[PDB]
Amino acid sequence: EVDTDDLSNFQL
Amino acid sequence: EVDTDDLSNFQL
Amino acid sequence: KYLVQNRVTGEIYESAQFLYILVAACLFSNYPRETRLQYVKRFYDAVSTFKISLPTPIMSGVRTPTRQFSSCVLIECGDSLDSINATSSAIVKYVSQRAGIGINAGRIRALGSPHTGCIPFYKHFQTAVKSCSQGGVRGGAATLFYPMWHLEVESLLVLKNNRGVEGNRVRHMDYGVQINKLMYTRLLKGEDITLFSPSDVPGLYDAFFADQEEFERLYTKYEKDDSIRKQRVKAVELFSLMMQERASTGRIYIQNVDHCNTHSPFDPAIAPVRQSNLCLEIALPTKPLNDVNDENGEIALCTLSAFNLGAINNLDELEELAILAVRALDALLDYQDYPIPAAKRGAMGRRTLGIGVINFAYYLAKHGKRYSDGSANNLTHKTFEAIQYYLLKASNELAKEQGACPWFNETTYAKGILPIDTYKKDLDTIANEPLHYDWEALRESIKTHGLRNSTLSALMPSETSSQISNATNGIEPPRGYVSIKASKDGILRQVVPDYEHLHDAYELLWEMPGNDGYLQLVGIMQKFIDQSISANTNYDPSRFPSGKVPMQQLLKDLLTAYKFGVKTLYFQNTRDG
Amino acid sequence: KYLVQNRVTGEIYESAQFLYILVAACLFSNYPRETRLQYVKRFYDAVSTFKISLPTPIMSGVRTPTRQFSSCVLIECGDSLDSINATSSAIVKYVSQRAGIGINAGRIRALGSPHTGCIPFYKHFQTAVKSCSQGGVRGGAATLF
Amino acid sequence: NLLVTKRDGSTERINLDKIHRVLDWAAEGLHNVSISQVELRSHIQFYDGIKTSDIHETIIKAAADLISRDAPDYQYLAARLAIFHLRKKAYGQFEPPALYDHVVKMVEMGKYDNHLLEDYTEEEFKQMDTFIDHDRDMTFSYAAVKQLEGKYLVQNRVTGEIYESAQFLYILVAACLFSNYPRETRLQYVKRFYDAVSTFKISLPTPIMSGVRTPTRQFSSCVLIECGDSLDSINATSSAIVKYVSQRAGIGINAGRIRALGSPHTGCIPFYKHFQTAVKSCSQGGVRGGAATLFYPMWHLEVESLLVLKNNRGVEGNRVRHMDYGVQINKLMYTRLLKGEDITLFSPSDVPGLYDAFFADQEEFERLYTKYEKDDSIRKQRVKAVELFSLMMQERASTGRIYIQNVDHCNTHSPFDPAIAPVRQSNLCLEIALPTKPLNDVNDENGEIALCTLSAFNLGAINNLDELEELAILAVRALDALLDYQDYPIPAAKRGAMGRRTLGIGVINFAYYLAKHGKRYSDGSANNLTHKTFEAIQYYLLKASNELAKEQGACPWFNETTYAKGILPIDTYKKDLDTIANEPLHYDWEALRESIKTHGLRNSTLSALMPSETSSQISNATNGIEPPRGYVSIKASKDGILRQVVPDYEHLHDAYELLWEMPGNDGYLQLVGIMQKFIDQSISANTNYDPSRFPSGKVPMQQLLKDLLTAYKFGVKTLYFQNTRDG
Repeated sequence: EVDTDDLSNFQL
Repeated sequence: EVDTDDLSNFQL
Repeated sequence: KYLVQNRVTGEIYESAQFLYILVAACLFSNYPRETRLQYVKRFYDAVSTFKISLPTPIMSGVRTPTRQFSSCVLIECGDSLDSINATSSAIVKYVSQRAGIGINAGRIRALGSPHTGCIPFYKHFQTAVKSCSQGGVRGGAATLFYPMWHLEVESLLVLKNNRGVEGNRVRHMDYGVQINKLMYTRLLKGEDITLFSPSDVPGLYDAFFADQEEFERLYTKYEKDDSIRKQRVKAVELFSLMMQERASTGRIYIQNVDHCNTHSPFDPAIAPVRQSNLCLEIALPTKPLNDVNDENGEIALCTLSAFNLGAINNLDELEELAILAVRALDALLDYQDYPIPAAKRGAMGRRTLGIGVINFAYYLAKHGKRYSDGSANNLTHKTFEAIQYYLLKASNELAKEQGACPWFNETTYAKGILPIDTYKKDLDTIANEPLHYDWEALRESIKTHGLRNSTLSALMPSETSSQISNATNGIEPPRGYVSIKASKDGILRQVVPDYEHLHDAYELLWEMPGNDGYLQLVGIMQKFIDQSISANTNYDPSRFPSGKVPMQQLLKDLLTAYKFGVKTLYFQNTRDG
Repeated sequence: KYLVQNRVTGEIYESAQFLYILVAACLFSNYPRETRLQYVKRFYDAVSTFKISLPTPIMSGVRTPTRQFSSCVLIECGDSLDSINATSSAIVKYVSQRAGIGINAGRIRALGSPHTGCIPFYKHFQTAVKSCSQGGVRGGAATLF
Repeated sequence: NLLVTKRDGSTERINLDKIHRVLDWAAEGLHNVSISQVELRSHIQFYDGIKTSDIHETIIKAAADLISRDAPDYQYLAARLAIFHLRKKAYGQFEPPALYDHVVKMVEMGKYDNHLLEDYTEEEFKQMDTFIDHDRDMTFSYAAVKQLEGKYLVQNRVTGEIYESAQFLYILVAACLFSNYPRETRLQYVKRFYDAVSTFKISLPTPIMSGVRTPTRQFSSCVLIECGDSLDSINATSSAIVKYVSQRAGIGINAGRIRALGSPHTGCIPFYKHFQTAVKSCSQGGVRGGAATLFYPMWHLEVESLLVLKNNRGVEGNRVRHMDYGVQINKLMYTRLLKGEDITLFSPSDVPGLYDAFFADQEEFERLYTKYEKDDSIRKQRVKAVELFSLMMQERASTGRIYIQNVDHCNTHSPFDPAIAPVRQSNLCLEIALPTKPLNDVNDENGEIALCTLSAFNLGAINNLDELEELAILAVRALDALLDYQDYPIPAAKRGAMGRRTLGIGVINFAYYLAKHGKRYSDGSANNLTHKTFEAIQYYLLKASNELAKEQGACPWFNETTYAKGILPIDTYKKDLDTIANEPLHYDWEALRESIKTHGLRNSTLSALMPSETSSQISNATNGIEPPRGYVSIKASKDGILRQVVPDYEHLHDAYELLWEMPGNDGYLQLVGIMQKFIDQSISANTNYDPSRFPSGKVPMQQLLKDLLTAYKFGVKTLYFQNTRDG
């Protein structure tokens, strides 16, 4: 199971 | 599984 | 299991010292007044101080009103319903006394012989062995024997296999595969083994035990003669089957029938040895029975004892210990009763003893040797020369005093042939201790007055005898330093003798790199031992690639055993995890 | 299962009427000369015309060199190892002739009696009954009481 | 007493002291070994009239069994005893024959290729024999010898006899590869290479080591084949796969172009299954040997079926279990995941120009992609980017072999102009990244099949970074020579080879090197040294290739490289790398840049970091860039358990960071990203997880995805196995 909320913070 | 080739070397 | 006690109420009536003194007093109850209390005192001392051990029936029974003290019998079955019945009957009578059974059953003719064959009868021998047990499953054990070349052998070898059909399996007895030189040679020469029903090959079965030369002749003939029903199998395949069932069950045993007869106290031509007992240390003559009471059967029994090698201060103590031990056992032979007349005959005819050792590993530890490295070969040689000599000596002067056993004349001993004349030669390549005693003075004395006893020495396993003396079990190295059993009083722990000073001196079973050292020691023991030795092979899977023991290895150790003249091979142990 | 025949090769040697006449001739072989062929004739007739039937061993065997014709026995077992053995031995001998067995075994004392009880011995009577059978499973039957 | 069966039949008294003397010789120089221990162990196994061969393998094995981390030199005792045996087995004495004499016999027997005698004169051999040091056979570790004896040394496979010894293998490998050189330099190059290999500075792939100098001309260990969307191509691919797995090549199959189920028909999976039987056609009982990794884009319409292709519980038509998979991914897709949005699935056949752009031009991909999503005449399927990723991540996790290719990183940071010669797939183990063209038919002269010509520097055998110059000359030259030496079953293979002369040279022993410079994987403590080390490798490599172009001409298609355009690895690497290391470049990339533009490169690619298994056991070295799982490593063999202790365990046990003591994956991934900066192709990079390090023993999807992201952020091209400890 995943939290997309902190995911988004990431810089590619 | 067996090797009969060295077997034969044996002295009884 | 020793002390006289009420089994219902649970009260205990004696204490150990009385057990000992009273065991001694009964066994020597017959002696002349002059020597009697002198012999009693001396034996009591040997036993109370653990120099000599005795079998459980003897220790719990002698001095009580019973006259049954038997712990194992050998019965040979002829190829007839009369004999089959007789055997079965004799088995019932014996397992009912909780004797361990050794059944030679190889004479029974094969399936299809002019009919239904071995297995249905084996099954019958099994219910017999189980007739006075538990819920029909627990207590009373038997080892049943057949030659390797028996026509049915491929069915027989898998008799203990889990996955079979019901008629295919006779799972609650152990088996002893009988093997001679010729067969091995077929394996090494990568050739065939021929399977014959005994009934179809006159004189072959007999010769198998008594005369190898003749076996080789009759064998090669019958293979050729193709009027005779036969079956050929690949010697590798056949051996592999035997080796893997042995491996998986831990209890398909091996008897080298040539070694049991060329290196026997019996003239193979008169009184061959063609089987063993339940644990493969007993090697004595047997005759089939016509009927339970056939006065011409021979049932061999095991009269057992042991020297505590750890309690002797040095090897010469074994002289008076050997006098005590042999005498007490000989006296018991007359004291006890015989359910079956064929039993009585063997006992009275040949007065056969099996005295062995306990505490061997401890002894080895404290002389700073080990099993695995060869470091003990010589000390072993010295120790067993000492045992056999002192034993034979004790029996010799007993014959002087009381007459050789009735059938002493069927011994190689009567012919001046000694253990030291007929042992397997390759033994010279692995030890070189000189004999320290005068085997020639003894030789001559034997020829002159004979032996009171036809056999004197056998190396049995012990479990109970050795716990009571706090000793390692017979010739076995200990699995670990502390050993555990269950009981309904909690866990019973026992630490190895002198662990404090000897922990690094022991070679615990599983630290032996392999089996060779041990087998060499067993071969060296065999040199002097009249009967046989409960020898084990062990394997730790975690010591081999991918955890599996290779058939190559299993077979090399089988070969090593034979090469060093090893008579029987008992359990194969396989560590787990 | 009646006609004399080679069991290997499979050839048949007699025909039913001879079986019948010869069964009769053997069974009445002892009679006085006066009545004998008169009894033989009469029995042959009763059997060839199905008035009387006879058990298979009798029909297949009588007139051949065998002297075993038994199809069932009753054996009573006493409460002793001697008897237990004896019974067992007698069972072997009989199932070996393909007799059907009847075993009275009720006298054997119970588990716990001053010991291991009936069942281990029954099991033994069973291997006995099965000793000359098939693959140790098929043929030779018994009823135990 | 005791007798002994001699080599043929004769029987002498057991010479106990000959044995002992051999052991004392073998134990010479070593430490912590007991000779008597070995003797007691092996003597007890001797029987009257035992074969002479058996006396040997017994003492050998007795030594082998004592190999431990407390007594590492048992691996050397065993080695030397084994070496001595193998000498007598091949030569009937320890003393090997002269080179010439040996080679001559060997051609008589048809075990060496007789062009060796053709290309060199008798004192050309006489000379090379003075190059040889048969004493170096003493430097091998027991595991290494078992490898040599198992799969390098020329030997009869039936009878089992061994014909050469390791030094000849080395000298003769060198002599063949340099057989073409001008007389002036030739024995000078031969001597030098022999030295580099006999002293473990350079490793070479197994086919090359076992084959070169024998009559074969096949030495290939892996190929890449791209499959077009046609039965002709499907067939062709399949045919090419058969031919290659039949040579035991590892296969890389790009299969993403094949159109989806329902397209105007039965779709991918039945064809994959076919590629699988192809890959398995010359294997075992149809199951064991010959492996392949097959590739597709993430957005392929069938992708949800494809990702579960290795799943245990499925139906038969649902599963193609005996190949690995490489999911191809670009920036856009990740962005959909983080932005918590949708991913659209399209059959390739239904979206012109999209597939192409996926690899060659992200900007255009983004355009064509957003368009087609909107255009709703086009067959599509939408999926939740989290869901889709999760599926991929969990199959990767459960099977350990669903791989990831970042197709943007393989093309923006490539030696190839993506617009001319895109990289659109990898090989079996994800270190190879080179251009491929579909085939019309097995013999289509316009296909391109990429193959991997491999080698490696032993970072543990170099005394310092500048040794890599002459090592890089040796290595690049020998590989370039092999390119011409070997043959090509398929013409499309030949074209790639001859067109772009592509090399993949990498490293072994990295962890050991790191240990001995007192760094670790997990803490960042190595980022700079790594940066320094791989700048050194790439520079010296490119330099070696540069002067080879001067000497022999740039590769035919050098013009499709970014290299031809003066673009260098150091110009196009992923930027965030600046945030994790800061070693300055120590070499003159600008002098080199200019030299490249002028004379070109002999080779289009020079560097790839492969895994090694066999190469590194032979040098007693840690495997490529991997940290060791433990200090002693075990294999089965039908000679017992082979143990090998890590290099210099005695002095380095605390300096190693064993695989499972790494707190997580970041340090490692940073080092891989930093490596990637200079590496032409790609790196077999792993992710590892120890469940016992997470709550209730389960690795959370959050974590799996963060590491996937970290990988991308640092410009990581591919991702190979995921390891999961057990217990």
